[PDB]
Amino acid sequence: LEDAFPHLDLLVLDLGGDALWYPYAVGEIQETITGEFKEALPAEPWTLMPESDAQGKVQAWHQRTKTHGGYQTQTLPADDLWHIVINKASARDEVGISEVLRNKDEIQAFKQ
Amino acid sequence: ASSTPQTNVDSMGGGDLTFEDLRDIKDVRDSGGQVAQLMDYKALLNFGEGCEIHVEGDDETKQLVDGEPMTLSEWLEDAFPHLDLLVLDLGGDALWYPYAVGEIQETITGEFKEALPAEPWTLMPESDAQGKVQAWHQRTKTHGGYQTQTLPADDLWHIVINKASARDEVGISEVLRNKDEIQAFKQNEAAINQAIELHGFPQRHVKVGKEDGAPVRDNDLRRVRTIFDPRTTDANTAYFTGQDVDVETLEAHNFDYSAIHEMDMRNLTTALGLPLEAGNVGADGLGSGKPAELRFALLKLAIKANQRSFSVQFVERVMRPVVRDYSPFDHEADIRLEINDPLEDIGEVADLIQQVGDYMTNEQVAEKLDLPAPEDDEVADSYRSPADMEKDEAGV
Amino acid sequence: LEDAFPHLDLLVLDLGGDALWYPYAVGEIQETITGEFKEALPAEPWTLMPESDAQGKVQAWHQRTKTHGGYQTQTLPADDLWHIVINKASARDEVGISEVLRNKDEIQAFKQNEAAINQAIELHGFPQRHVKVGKEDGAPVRDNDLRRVRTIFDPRTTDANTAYFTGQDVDVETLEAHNFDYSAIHEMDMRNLTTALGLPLEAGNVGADGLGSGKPAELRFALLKLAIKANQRSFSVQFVERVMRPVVRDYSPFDHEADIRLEINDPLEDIGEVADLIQQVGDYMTNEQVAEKLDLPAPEDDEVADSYRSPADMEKDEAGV
Amino acid sequence: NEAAINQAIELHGFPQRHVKVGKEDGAPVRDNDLRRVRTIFDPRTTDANTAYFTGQDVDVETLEAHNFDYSAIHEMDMRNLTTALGLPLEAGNVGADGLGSGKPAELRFALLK
Amino acid sequence: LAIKANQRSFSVQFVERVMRPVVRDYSPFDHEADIRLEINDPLEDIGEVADLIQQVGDYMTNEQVAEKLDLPAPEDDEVADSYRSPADMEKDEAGV
Ligand SMILES: [Mg+2]
Repeated sequence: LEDAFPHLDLLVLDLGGDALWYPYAVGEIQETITGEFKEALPAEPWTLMPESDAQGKVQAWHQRTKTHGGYQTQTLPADDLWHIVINKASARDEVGISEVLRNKDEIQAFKQ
Repeated sequence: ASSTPQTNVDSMGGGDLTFEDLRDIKDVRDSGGQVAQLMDYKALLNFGEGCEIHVEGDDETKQLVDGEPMTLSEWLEDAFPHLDLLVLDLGGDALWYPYAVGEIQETITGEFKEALPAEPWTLMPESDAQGKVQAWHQRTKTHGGYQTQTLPADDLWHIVINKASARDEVGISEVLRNKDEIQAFKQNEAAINQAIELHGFPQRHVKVGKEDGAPVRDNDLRRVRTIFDPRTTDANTAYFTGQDVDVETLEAHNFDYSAIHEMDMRNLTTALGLPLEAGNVGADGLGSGKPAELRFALLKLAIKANQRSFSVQFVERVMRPVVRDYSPFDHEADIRLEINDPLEDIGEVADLIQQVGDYMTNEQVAEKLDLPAPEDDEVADSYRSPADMEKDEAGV
Repeated sequence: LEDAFPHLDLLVLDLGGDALWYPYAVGEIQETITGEFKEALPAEPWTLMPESDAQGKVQAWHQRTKTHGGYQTQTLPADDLWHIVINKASARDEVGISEVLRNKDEIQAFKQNEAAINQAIELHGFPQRHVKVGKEDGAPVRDNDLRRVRTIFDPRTTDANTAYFTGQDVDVETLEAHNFDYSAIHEMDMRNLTTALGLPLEAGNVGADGLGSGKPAELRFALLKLAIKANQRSFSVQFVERVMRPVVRDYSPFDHEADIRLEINDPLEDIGEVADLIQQVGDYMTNEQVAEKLDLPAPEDDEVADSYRSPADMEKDEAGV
Repeated sequence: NEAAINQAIELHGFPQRHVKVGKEDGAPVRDNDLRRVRTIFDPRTTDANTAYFTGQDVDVETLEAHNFDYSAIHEMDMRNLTTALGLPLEAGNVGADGLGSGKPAELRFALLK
Repeated sequence: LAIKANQRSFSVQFVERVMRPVVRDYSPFDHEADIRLEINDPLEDIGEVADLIQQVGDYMTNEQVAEKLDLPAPEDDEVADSYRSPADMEKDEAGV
């Protein structure tokens, strides 16, 4: 595991930072061409949103990204992404709460 | 005596709280700001330091679970791996809401999966003449409307920290209880913010014309507004005028918003049972000596009471049913869940162990010091240090 | 008894809390269907009141409880309930005093002064803007005229750095925040309430000069500890007599006339001070006395428990032997 | 003295609003006229950040909170009562200068014992 | 306390959703093993830990001392498992 995740300190700070700012940290598992493990690749959390079933489990991920003055869109299955939620509404919440959007009023009050 | 309560229990058939009231608790909890952070701090003090499972006579329980020897404690630790997270989630819910409520979940194979917390604002209990919960009524949002369902109380479990009485199976929300202090705080906060905008900053007043002189009209003031516009003014602008232009200041008008904040925070913290210090507010004479000892003692006593209430109900309503239904072990065993003291100082424990370690078995020392007890039973059971036994054994 | 009453810590806090709020704590003994002891079941003390004979002993219990928008009433014999009284008029009083009904005046005085402070902060804690329009002895200004001025100076649309341009006959005046010492009124109210309820002032998040240190502090905390002991002893005695001994008599093979004691722990005990004591005078204490003071299980071995020198010192001498 | 302090705090511990209507030596204002002014300045319906627009002949005066040392009166009352009942002053939640320390403290606690 | 709660929430989910799938899919090892990710305490004082080790080190195995002190554990198992200091074991082995 230490050989598989050599730079886990940096990854923990990146993902943990994302999960405090955003509702989730989210990313992929990447492979070498030979099919050995390359890395856990963090995705950009502002680009991705989850689609959930009736019991609140994430089934698909919807991505919007800027290119050439427009936006590309794609949908990805939940089967090959992974995600982490620090701030939850309830123990059943897989989508989570942004501390920024939660405290948006205090943030704008401060700035004003 | 008798096998049924012969005293009555003061509620059936109504004239206790609605789904709308349950969603008011949700709104306070998700609205953020200072109220939400204080009640989160309360949840962390009560439940955030984590857990430990004790079984009395645990070694006697040694049994092959699945071709491997386990004790009941070892089985329970495998059954509930993330009990620290569950304790904080359920404990937080039971402080905010009247209850924490949830299911038992099974793998398809029929082995135990988890105790699954439900969303407490979605569920309300239906109770009999003696106040026992017979059914649970759930309301949940989907597709711009509400689904409803009734579940029997036979396959849910629930935990109440805040009781009206020792017979109350429904409980009290601290948020709905202290709703007046919460709104009083929020209203005074809004009042201070609005007052700072109007009164915290000086404002320029330009008066044009001579007193008892020629009248100045609106179009005239438009040209003066252009000359004295704060938008285009810089720090070292100089003004040249005739005698009949007066530049006046609406001053910053003094009010002690700090004192109003301290009062609001004191009212709110005392109402929620936290010390004033949790609100980022200090007080004279209270920070030191026996005054400090008393207030931090009062806090630790409140934490112990909440912890014990939770421990007992969790063991009785979650763990014992799981041991009965999914385990080879005896469900009548002495299971205890202890929740750690958040304000424990290991330096004070270490001082105690130096002073009176000569009276403690090595396992009693290891328990206080939060370590695995010695592997060797005679070493665990003896009074002198394991290192002192080693140097004497090595000498011999 | 420990098996009969597993969660006695919770029961003690529930009943003891009730007996401080209410005149009494009251409840039933309950049986499993098989006839073994189930629990002591606290009743709701606001639902029950005692009926007493000429010598003040409770003969019957009268219960009133809400259901279906009305009240059920029933009478129960005193033979199968039990009750505990902390606050008494006299040592013959079996009915007791509510501290809340006793101190009702201080409670309502506190609440009224609190409400008054809150209302006074709303009116007087913040400056208010007073725009005065017209010349003194000038033309009169009417309500419709003031509506247009109100639009110019509206606090709702004003920002922090708004500038005002006027003729000479508009005056922007201020109702200042009018100073009153709400902090001192709060301290007085909290002092009155805490002293009435017997708590030290520090319990109310209020401090006081000269009281926080030295022999002044020692006295007030000693007074608090004495009050706690008295309440604890009263509860301990009555719980053993009215709950535990009947349970031992009716559901147990043991003798009910034994010396049962319930001790309730001291909330303000410092283990560091106990440890200091054990260093200084441990040479005069049996190992069981040390274990009791230090809140440990006593030694398993009787001669080790009964001896005066440390169990570790006995082990190193047995090891030397 | 306790009842006197309580009554005095209600009357004098809080500021009160005095709206004066009309010009001095001006037109007289009658009770029915003041009822409409009362409706405008009602402390019940007022909020903290209300603003007032008037002509020159409305004066919003304040009865200030009038200073008295109720703390000192309480200390005096408590000193009298505690000394009469033979308790130290500290039993009454009241402190005193110089008495909290040294041989002064030793004497009073010795007298109690 | 707030830091501990966030750390445990992250740790648990990272092991379950990232590490265990990787152990399953790309590794010869058993994915059902007891993996833990601990995230270090930012406000820990090593002086306080060193004070504690002086006072109650006589009750700690050498590996427990090494864990608290953020060192590699002793290479020799009986040295790691024993209670008295590795230096005290050495001076007794040397005396012998
Ligand atoms: Mg003219």
